Amino acid sequence: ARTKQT
Amino acid sequence: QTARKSTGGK
Amino acid sequence: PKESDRCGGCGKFTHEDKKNDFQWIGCDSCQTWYHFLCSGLEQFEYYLYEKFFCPKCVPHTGHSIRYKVVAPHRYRWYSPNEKHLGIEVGSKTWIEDFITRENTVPSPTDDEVCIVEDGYEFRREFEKLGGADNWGKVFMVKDMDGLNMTMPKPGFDLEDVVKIMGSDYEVDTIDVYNQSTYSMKLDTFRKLFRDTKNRPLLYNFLSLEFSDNNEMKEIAKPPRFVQEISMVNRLWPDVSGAEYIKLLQREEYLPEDQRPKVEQFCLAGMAGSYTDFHVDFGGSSVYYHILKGEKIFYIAAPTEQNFAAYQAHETSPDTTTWFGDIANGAVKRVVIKEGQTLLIPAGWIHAVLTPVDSLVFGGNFLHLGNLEMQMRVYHLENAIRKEIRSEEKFYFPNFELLHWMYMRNVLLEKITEANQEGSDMREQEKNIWTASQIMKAEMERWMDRELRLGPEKNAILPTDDKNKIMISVRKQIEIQTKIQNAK
Ligand SMILES: O=C(O)CNC(=O)C(=O)O
Ligand SMILES: [Fe+2]
Ligand SMILES: [Zn+2]
Ligand SMILES: [Zn+2]
Repeated sequence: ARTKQT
Repeated sequence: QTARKSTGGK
Repeated sequence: PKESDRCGGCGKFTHEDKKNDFQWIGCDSCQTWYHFLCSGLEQFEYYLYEKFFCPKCVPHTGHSIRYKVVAPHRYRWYSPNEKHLGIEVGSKTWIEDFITRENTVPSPTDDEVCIVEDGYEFRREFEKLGGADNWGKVFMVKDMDGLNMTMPKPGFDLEDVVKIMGSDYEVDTIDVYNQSTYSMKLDTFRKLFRDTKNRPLLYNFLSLEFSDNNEMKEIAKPPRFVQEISMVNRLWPDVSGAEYIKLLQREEYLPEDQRPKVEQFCLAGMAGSYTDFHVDFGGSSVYYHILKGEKIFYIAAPTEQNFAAYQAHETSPDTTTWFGDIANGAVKRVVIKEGQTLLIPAGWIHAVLTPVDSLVFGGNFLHLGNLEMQMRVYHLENAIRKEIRSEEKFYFPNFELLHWMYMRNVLLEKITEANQEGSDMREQEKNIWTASQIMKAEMERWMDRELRLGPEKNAILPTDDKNKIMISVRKQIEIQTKIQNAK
């Protein structure tokens, strides 16, 4: 999966 | 790795 | 700001915050972003899917597609770049093979483990050895009768648990093959547990603690002898009425949210599960009753030789060597079957294999009879924690605070009272005395450390309160010695 963190 | 008994205290 | 960056949702840009952190996942079909806590997934799924595939698409895109198993001998079983690396303890490949040579590990000696038929014999043999104060060997009790240990009547199983706890109750669960911990709804685990034929991954939780559930907390309890020596239980007595009032009137009350919750665990594991070598946090002792299934423990005595081997094993990045293979024959094998109970004192290093689907009730506790060994394990943990970076939840909750309170609320009073009469504690309280000294000496080290480099995070005991307790402790201790020097 493709994720991100902010 | 991280496979071990777990709480959070508290 | 930018609509394409909006969950989700939620329909919002910044999530309110189990803990979403600041994390998003993107739909490989509709391309819209979701806060992890808004994706509908549970933490245990975050890494599983190569394609996702949100709720706004599944009826017309199909279910998320999980990575294919490419390296079954690696925790990252989905990474082709690891195909060529070594077999990791205990990946799927590792456990599979371990199950076949497993029974070659030698049985324990009589001085390591003592097997008894029932609770009455345990009691007898326990007392022969000096009881809890001199508790060094592990006991296996085949029949629980006489242990005074409240447990469910068989017929009780996972189903009853989820009904009592709640289908949405989240429990930290071990992804066995990935050797990691993630949250998972109790109802999700039950679905997976129910499917005995289709288990791409194995799961095993050790950490469902139910001491704050009014129904469960009455159904499974520690043996009476555990309740009578538990330091946590001594400090947070579950009392009522006037006893509780007296509790508040002395400054002896402690907040529930400060109470280490570790004495009432429910554990459920799939057949084929493996938990690797470790010492239970804080050097706590353990009770461990098999409601259903079977467990095989691999255990090693808490000797310095063993502690040195374990500390090295835990701080090395090596992932391919079974601790038993380097422990110079210290690892022994003990099987525990349905209905049987294991009682483990402080410091024992152990791994466990789950040959059959299982349901266990257990618990951790600290006690005065194992104070030195508990501190010893604490030094071990701290030494290890300097090298490697772990999470606080895998260590004993409020360890130090518990001792500040035990010294203040329990030992101090006992020493003070003895001092105010006679009174040489060595007569009817040698145990209380020697523990005070041991605990004091440990706390003198903590104090000096806090002064050398300041307190930790916010709360809970101000440095000044600590210094005041220590001053009062030194005083009563010095007085009692004078009484012992005189007599
Ligand atoms: O149940 C096993 O997989 C692991 N449990 C423990 O090591 C414990 O209860 O002290
Ligand atoms: Fe354990
Ligand atoms: Zn959201
Ligand atoms: Zn979608």
